[PDB]
Amino acid sequence: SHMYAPKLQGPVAVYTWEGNQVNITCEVFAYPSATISWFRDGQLLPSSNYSNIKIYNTPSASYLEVTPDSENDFGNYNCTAVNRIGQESLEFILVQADTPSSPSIDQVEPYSSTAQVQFDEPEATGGVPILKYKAEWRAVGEEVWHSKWYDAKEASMEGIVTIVGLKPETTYAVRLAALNGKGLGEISAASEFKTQP
Amino acid sequence: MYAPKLQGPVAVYTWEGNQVNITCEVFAYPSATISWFRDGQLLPSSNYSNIKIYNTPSASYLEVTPDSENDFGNYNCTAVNRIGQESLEFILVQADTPSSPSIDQVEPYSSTAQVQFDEPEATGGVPILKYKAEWRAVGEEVWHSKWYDAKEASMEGIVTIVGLKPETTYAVRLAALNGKGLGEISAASEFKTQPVQ
Repeated sequence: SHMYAPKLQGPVAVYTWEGNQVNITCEVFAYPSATISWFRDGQLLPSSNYSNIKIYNTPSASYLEVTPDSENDFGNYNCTAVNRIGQESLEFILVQADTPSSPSIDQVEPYSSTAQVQFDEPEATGGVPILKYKAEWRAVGEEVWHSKWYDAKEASMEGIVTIVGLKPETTYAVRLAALNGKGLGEISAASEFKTQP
Repeated sequence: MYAPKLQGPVAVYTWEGNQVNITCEVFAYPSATISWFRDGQLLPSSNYSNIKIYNTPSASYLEVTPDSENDFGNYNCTAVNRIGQESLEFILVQADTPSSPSIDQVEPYSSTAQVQFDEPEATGGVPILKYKAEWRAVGEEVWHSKWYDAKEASMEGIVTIVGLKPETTYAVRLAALNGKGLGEISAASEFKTQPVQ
């Protein structure tokens, strides 16, 4: 049967935030079967410098499970596979996610004691999924913000969050932020609207 | 706290008897539990010995070894935590062999020729492992052949054929091998070797 040097594939970049496990995928096709080693800065992993790492091997892929603790844990990692015929390496970048960019408020439609805030999702998730939205509102000329959190799926599927407990004939400012696993993102500018009588 | 959010490639490729992992990455707090389904059956099942589940903190992997055409198609990942539930569907695609390479040029010498080609437009979903070239003198019966690791063939998309006779017209054609098997043979390309002196 057909022998060949290992052929590797997997994503270019993998995103996470400090303290959060993520797996880097190294899929391998080789005959005869290959031995897979993971490297960073020339050393086999886990190493002294990169110690927050476990490897999960399966017949079709090796997974490097990395839990970054510091800035230095982000950067390039290498999967190398070796068999009788030769070797191949694939380089991955572990990227530090950002929090999301700001949602944009499109329109606010006030509905006695409530308001429907129509919004556009952040232009950038920061590399990991948006999990929730936070809305904050306050009557114009108050300092204290009221807030409510919304699941990101329900919110994004209609592009609306509904704000509640509003007083009639009152001008409010409302602003919106998106939360991903790393934390809360940039908060939108506040938009003003007035509730009905 | 939020209901689970799930991520992963929609389509996963393999051929009968070959294990592949379907990846379901999960973001949830509190931690979620992933369940897998195939044609309404909750896995693992005595009904499905060709399927193993490999869990890691950040992702569950369904290791499937298709034993028949009936094993391809949809698999569903679901995740549940205290807050809610999410599901993501995957398609396990049966890989094809590669489409045909295309021969662009042959640079002939006297007893050898360099054959330049474009790789198959479609790999069939699993990587190309090797190439097979075949060639035949215009008046002879046998197609001669040679195999090449795609690692070398793929560097320039050039392979060298050898054992040719001078001042002789040949056809050459090429096919690519992947894990599923040997793909479509290219259209033949005509060339003539240089004369002696």
